[PDB]
Amino acid sequence: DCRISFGMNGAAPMIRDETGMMVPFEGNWIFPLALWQMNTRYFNQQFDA
Amino acid sequence: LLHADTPRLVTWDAGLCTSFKIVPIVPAQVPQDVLAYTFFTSSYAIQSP
Repeated sequence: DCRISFGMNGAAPMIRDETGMMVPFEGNWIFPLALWQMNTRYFNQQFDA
Repeated sequence: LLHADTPRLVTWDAGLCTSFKIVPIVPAQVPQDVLAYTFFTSSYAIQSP
């Protein structure tokens, strides 16, 4: 699971680590390609900028 | 008495068995202001049960 939550009113947008803590869009991440193929049509708009 | 109407016993269902269903009543505010258009999965046209 990876849950995109938008940052309301100027806050940072938000994805969730598998551990439980929500994490912002930075750093070094580890996808599987199956996870990309889950929602690639959503993820391109959410991640490409 | 001489000949009886035989009844239809062995009957089949190839479709799914259920008896209930989930109908929507009032639609969601798919365009609005405080949330972007791309949060909603209907914008990316993914169907859902």
